[PDB]
Amino acid sequence: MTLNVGPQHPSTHGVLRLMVTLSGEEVLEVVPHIGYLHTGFEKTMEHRTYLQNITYTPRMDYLHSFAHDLAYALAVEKLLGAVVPPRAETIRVILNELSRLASHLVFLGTGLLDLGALTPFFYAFRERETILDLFEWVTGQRFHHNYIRIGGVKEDLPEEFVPELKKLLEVLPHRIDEYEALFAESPIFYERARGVGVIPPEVAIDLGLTGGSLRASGVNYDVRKAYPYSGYETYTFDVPLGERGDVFDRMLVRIREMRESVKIIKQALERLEPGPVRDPNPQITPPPRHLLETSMEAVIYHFKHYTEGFHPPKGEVYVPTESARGELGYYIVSDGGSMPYRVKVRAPSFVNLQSLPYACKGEQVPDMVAIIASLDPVMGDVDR
Amino acid sequence: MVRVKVNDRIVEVPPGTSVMDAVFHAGYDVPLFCSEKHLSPIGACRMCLVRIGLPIQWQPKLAASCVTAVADGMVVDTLSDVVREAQAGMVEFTLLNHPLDCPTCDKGGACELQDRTVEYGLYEKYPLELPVYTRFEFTRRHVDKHHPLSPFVILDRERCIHCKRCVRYFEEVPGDEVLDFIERGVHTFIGTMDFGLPSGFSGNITDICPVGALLDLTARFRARNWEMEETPTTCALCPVGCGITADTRSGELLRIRAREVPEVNEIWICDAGRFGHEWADQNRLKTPLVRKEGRLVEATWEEAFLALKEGLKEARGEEVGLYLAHDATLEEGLLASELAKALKTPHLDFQGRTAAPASLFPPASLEDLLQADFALVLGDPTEEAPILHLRLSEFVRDLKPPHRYNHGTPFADLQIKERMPRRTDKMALFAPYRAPLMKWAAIHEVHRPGEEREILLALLGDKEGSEMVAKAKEAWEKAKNPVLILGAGVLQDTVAAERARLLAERKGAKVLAMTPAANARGLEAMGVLPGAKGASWDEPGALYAYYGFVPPEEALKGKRFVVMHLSHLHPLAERYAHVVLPAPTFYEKRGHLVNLEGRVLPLSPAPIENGEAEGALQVLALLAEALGVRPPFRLHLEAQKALKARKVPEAMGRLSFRLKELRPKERKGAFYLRPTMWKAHQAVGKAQEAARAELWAHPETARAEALPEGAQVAVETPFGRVEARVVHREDVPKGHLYLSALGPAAGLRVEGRVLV
Amino acid sequence: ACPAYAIYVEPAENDPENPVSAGERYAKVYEINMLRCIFCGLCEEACPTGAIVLGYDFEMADYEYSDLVYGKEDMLVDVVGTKPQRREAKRTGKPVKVGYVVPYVRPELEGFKAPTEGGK
Amino acid sequence: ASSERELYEAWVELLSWMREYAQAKGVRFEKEADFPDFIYRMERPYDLPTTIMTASLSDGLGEPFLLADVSPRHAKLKRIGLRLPRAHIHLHAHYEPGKGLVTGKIPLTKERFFALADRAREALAFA
Amino acid sequence: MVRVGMRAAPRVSLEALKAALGGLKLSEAKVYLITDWQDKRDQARYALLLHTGKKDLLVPDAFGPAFPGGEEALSELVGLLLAQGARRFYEAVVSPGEMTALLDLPPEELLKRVMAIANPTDPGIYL
Amino acid sequence: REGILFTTLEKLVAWGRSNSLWPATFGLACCAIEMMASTDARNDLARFGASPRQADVMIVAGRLSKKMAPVMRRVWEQMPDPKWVISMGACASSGGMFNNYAIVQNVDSVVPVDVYVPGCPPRPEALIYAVMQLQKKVRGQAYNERGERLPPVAAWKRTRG
Amino acid sequence: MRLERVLEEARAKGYPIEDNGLGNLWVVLPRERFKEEMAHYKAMGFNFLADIVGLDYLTYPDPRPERFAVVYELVSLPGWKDGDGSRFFVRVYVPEEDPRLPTVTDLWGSANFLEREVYDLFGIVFEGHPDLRKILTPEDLEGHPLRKDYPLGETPTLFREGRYIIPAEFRAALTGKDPGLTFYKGGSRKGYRSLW
Ligand code: SF4
Ligand code: SF4
Ligand code: SF4
Ligand code: SF4
Ligand code: SF4
Ligand code: FES
Repeated sequence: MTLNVGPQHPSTHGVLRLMVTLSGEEVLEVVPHIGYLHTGFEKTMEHRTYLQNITYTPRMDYLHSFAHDLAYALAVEKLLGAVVPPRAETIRVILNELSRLASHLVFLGTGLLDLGALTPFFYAFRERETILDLFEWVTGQRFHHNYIRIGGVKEDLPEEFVPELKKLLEVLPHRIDEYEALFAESPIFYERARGVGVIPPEVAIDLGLTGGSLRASGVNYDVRKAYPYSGYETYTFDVPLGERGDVFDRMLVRIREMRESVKIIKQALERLEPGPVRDPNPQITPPPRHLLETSMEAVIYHFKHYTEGFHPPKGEVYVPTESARGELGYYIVSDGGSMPYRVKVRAPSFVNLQSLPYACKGEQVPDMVAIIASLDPVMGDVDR
Repeated sequence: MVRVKVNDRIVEVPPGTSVMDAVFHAGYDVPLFCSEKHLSPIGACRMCLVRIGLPIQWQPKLAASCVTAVADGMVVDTLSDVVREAQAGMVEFTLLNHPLDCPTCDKGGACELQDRTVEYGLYEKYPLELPVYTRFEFTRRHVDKHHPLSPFVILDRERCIHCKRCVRYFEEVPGDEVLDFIERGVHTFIGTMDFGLPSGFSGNITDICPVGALLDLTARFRARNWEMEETPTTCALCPVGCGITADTRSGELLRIRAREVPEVNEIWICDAGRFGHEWADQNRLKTPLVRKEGRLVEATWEEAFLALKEGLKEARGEEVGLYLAHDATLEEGLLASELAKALKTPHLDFQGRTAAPASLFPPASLEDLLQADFALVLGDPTEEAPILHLRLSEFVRDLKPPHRYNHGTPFADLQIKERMPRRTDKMALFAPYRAPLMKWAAIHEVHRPGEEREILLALLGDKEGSEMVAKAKEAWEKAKNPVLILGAGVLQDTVAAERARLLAERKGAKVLAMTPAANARGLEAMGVLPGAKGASWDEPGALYAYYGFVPPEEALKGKRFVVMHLSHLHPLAERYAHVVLPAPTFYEKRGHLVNLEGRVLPLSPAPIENGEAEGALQVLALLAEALGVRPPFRLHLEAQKALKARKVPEAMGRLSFRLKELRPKERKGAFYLRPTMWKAHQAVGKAQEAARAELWAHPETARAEALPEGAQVAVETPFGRVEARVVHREDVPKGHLYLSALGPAAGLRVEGRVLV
Repeated sequence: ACPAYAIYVEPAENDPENPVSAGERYAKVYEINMLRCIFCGLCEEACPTGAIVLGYDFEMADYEYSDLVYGKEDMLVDVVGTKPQRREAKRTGKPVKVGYVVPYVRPELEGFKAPTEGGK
Repeated sequence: ASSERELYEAWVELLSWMREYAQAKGVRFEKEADFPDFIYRMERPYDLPTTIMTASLSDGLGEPFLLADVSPRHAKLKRIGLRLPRAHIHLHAHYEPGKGLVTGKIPLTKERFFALADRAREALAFA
Repeated sequence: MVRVGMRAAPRVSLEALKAALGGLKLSEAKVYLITDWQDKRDQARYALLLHTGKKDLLVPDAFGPAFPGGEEALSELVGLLLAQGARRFYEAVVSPGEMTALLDLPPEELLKRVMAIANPTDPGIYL
Repeated sequence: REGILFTTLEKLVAWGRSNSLWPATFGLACCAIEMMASTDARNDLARFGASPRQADVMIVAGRLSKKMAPVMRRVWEQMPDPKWVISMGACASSGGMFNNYAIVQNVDSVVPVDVYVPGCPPRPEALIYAVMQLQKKVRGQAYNERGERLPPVAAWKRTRG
Repeated sequence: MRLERVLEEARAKGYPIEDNGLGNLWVVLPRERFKEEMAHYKAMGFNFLADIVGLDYLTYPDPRPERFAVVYELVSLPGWKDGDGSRFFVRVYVPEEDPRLPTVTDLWGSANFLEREVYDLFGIVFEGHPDLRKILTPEDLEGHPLRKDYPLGETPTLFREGRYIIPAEFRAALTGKDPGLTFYKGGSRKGYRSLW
């Protein structure tokens, strides 16, 4: 029976196509087939200003978008040698981690539904709604928020964001525990997930499975730790880990990651005092809007910046970052033009997938669904 | 070559080099306002300032790299902290009094100020200090704004940075000081007491201005610089075929600009070329018409092909006339030629065909006219072949083609000094009136129509000319390598043309032949001229005809079947024509032309709104079906195969083609048609008044025919009836009437009358 | 500024007698293809006069593609509604109620009237 | 001081006078420029009595014979000036409180201005 | 690549196309309909490029309701592609200005541009 | 019989359908996750089927890749007949911000669109507006800007084939 | 420490070394030594194969040795047996008229999909691969999309009355080989970098 699990049906999530080579109730090998979401950013973006690209960055991993935003912003800033303000950096860690909580909330919502049953999608959705309301409050958008800038960030935080982040930072510890309460003591799930989904660290390394589905099999590698960037270097930081990589452990690890993320939120929230928000170098940052009515240089630079944009030095650059899906980063070749010569995006979700024909090899069929949800893909990242 | 080192790199570079050019030649850069390609550098805006060494021995004060000569083994510094600081400084001085118009400015995306400011400006002082754009916190210079200088040109005195580029240009290149600065200090400004902006070259200053002070009124407030689809093409309005750029956005022609092509036109266009674009996107015919009930009806291409099969069903193949446009593509000329080979016919011709083929004479290159020892001129360069005026302005000042750098043409040519002295002894000019250029012609003479032939005879030496013509003879004698320039009167009269051909053959001397037809020499070269029987473009000879222009009414009158392929709709056709069809302008065409210098030029198509228009290639191909013949060409590419087989060179290649045959025609002197720059089909919009017809007569004979100084007189020519303001001129020969030949009908002598 | 190239502006010259904007220049056409539009607000952010500023309406779902390319006169501060909303409210004659409320409107939107909070 | 405000009000005043001389003689007046600090003022507040920075009187040919301007709301050493094109003629109006609008120590009345404008038209104006 | 037909003349073009296809089986061919303007099919014009895979064929913009009796011609065109077993229909959107220039380009270039821009489409909309 | 030909009966069934409008979601990109919000608030809709067979309304939510088009084609064809198509977001409706080789520049190419819903992503409540549209559209209560009343089902208008 | 042992090895064998002061480091091996040297690289202790990034330099303002160039990213995981944290790029240039290159599939199974992508988007064929099938671009897509000679494939954005925009004719932004809209570009617009 080479069973053909289709592109979008039946609930093989996110438009993947799977040729499950399978006789009986097991799984021989799944021959994965992708490419159904291929939008072609790496080409499109060669045709957009470095500013213009910041609208295309959130759009690939749309769950943890700000990791895209962060990675790209950073690689460019590096390449043009820009200096990001501390409060902007702090906000960027807050947003990154908040967007992470959003993404994770989604991952376990879908996971619990995928095999097993319906109810807990909703509570995760409630907390996610409080997070999305936070994002709307600060960026005016739910996601794909055009906020981060090569200098820094688009504008400052409104009065109302701080109070609301606390509210969710208050319920979440009790809240994350409630999700945990159901799961860690897994009723059926234990006899459903504990055995399934085999991950040898050596093959994870051989096939290159980086993304936090790696630490669930007992390899300790986090980009916020191993290659620190935005001042994660300076936080009280716990990295959850798994024993032997199954479905269950992956699944709980990310839940621990949620309270630790919340602890980073609280921690960063503590260290935040008033100041400016983006690198004032006019080559890098469009002028203050108020003096467009006074200065010649202002107007010239405004016009120029928003039409042509800016030209970074000839050079190639890359910086690594941590998403809720793993190693993410932008490989930016600039030719000294207003638009990048080329942007190849290192897609965590793309390399992470070489280990599914491995992962679900010999597993069950009902489980072959669960074992997919447990690997947490996002296809925008994959196809791309 | 002189050995120079700029920053980290070394360059070979010829001795008279501008330091600026040696800079850019090394692949570096430096702010540039006052200096301009083909203009005298004068360290004026003082932007180009760099450092120079001469042994490590640095000079005390900075060299303007634009006005500094280069010396052997010289060093040039452009990136030093102190240099960049100084550059930023001059930029700040320039920005000091400026208006604040970028969003609302037509100079939009491409402003030498905007770009230089964003390149070199705000030097890095030493952290995330909060810095200031602007130091000066006082009131700016405020003057007159948005002031029309001419129907074609608008002036903002606030934007002007007082580089010298426009005034400099006016004195040096066209030679009409219709522009200069007024007061002094910071109060200085551009104005004119010659109000019209008289020169027919006035619009180039719009291109030159590093800022938006001088802008192009015909294209004011249309789209922003980036927003246009820009179609590089060549201008088919006359035989010199300047490079242009046809800006169109959403199907309509916004703006024509100069395309630099140093071999022929340099960085310059003529006013008629550039502002005379009003009509091409304006009022034009978008469907085929047929005659049904004594009148015309809008029809399918199909129904008109039925009509076309029908009208030619009864027709024998030698009764058909084949007639093309003065601007017809080499592909169109060639396919028409091959189809009339196939379909045996004695009469095919083109609109500006001259009694004597421009092929009689060896084509001369422009730079040949730079190198020549003498220039003998008969005809008017300004009106017949307009930018020739400007190359003769180079010729006269002894200028010669520059050494070619890595950034190409030099930015500050050390060779052009400001306010240059002009030789009057290098050329002799003979025109039917006192020509504009007669200023620079020591040997110069106002003759009358059809008198060319006798000057030319005098030059051959078969008789004795006036004081002037003997001086001219003698100077062309002593001329070691002269060029002979010949107009309509020369080329439109067999004998004159032959004497030219003769004189210019005897002394090995090339010719620049100004045809009333643009693609004349190439269309000749594709073999489109009348045959034995000989109905010519203006002759009512054929029984059935195809016409790519609008003929004398005396030609149409009589014919059995007539089919016209136009762009706009003519009144002369709805009373005489059986089938009309849409054609693209040259702006929107694709195909080749041959220069009066023998060079082949590309027409790319502009995304103008053609409607359902089609190139003549397709039309001819389709007209051959109703007649039985299957055509060799259909499309542009196959046309390229057959052209290439026909051995027409690569574009920018010269095509060598001589010819020894004349078709003479008597010329009936009552009225002369003054060859004019402005073309008849161009009088729309602001080109409305400028392309007006004129009738010139000597005030005495004017008085005799009762013709007052301001009057719009009705005139009839065999070429149709035209109204013309009446201008009195004392350099015009008595007893003649010059009527503006706003077509390629120029230089013809005709019967006619001033109707009342 | 537009990454989706969704904004078409045909420009124009102010009439001295009866002016439109504060310069010598104003916008003869302003079209935005909502279907092309990605909603960055890079347009607003690029805008020098604080002319173009994204609003509050979301009830713009409509049946026809070309009904979705909004013009200037559908976007001015005085207008209350989206296209299908307003069109329903005319074909009904029952006034528009937007399905939203805000604590207040931004300083940049000044003049834009909305249902707010308990400010009303 | 708040002399600034009375200055802008007086500037409006001078503009009014220009408009009048314009209609009177059947010779063109032109509003040349508005305030960047109004145009490019976005949400930012604007209290000034008009939004107009630069104006002129042009002849038949549109070449101005008289020019007049006031400082932007935000500039140091605020003045209102007059200039006669081509004639090298520059005048500086201040405002002394209680007295009125003055050029240095000399009062600038409407009349003085009308005379200056007529001399201007008759001399300088081409048509 | 071959080029047949002429711009804006529906019935002649249809008759010629019918002539040129023959007994060719189209099961592995790809059919590209080149048009300007996504939304309005009512005033649309259509050109067609057929990539058979063993050779290519161009028709200019002679099809659609834009020209008289043109709609019935486009409809019968698509019907006829469908009968020979053509399945894969694509829609390509060009600027009106492009349409003339596009078909005057050399075969290879025009074909790569067309395959790059073309959108998979239901054959039914042209019926 | 398609819901038609008694003034009482057709209106009755037409409400039946409009209020019953049974979305069959066809998720693509981020737009699909923006419809998973819509699932929460919902109240004629959000029971699925999910299986195409069982549903009238097809919701195209996300960028539709060119390689993905023939698939969505059959899913639409493999729906029962009285069926409607909602097009969600810029990528679907027009080509969106990705104007290129990869993506269908209007989904209306492959499936007959009933209702379009702009935004990137559109707020969920806009999609409610669109299903109220389509609700009230199949009631035959819907008009365009030209003055015309709109048909209950588009794809009662394409030629199948 | 494992990185030092790589650079020290490359200097002796005449392998050129690229460095930007941003903290990114390359090592370019010739085609010959590539397969074996990199085998030695996994053998050198390199756990993880991060990337295969294909580059088409056709439109890059300066020339490079060959048109296409591929970069592999080799690492040794820091939380493993004895992980340095040593990560680095290995670049290999590839001829235009010869899109060959050995897979490291034997070595890393990471090499499996990534090398396939680089095959799909650029014409580059990877030797010894278990399966080189087209990955991303539509089945019937002809050619290789992300290489510069291949059209981005834009469609006009559409407005009301005959009004269109052609993005590529609308673009304000300039590329590296773009002149700009004045006579030339100098300064910041020929490339800029702030100094920290
Ligand atoms: S001249 Fe140049 S700098 Fe001045 S307003 Fe115009 S575009 Fe701006
Ligand atoms: S008007 Fe323009 S070209 Fe003439 S001097 Fe002023 S800035 Fe130079
Ligand atoms: S000189 Fe002749 S070819 Fe040049 S722009 Fe003028 S009319 Fe055209
Ligand atoms: S929000 Fe503005 S800049 Fe962004 S896509 Fe829409 S119109 Fe363009
Ligand atoms: S319209 Fe925006 S939110 Fe929807 S799929 Fe496209 S990028 Fe994602
Ligand atoms: S001083 Fe003007 S460029 Fe040399």
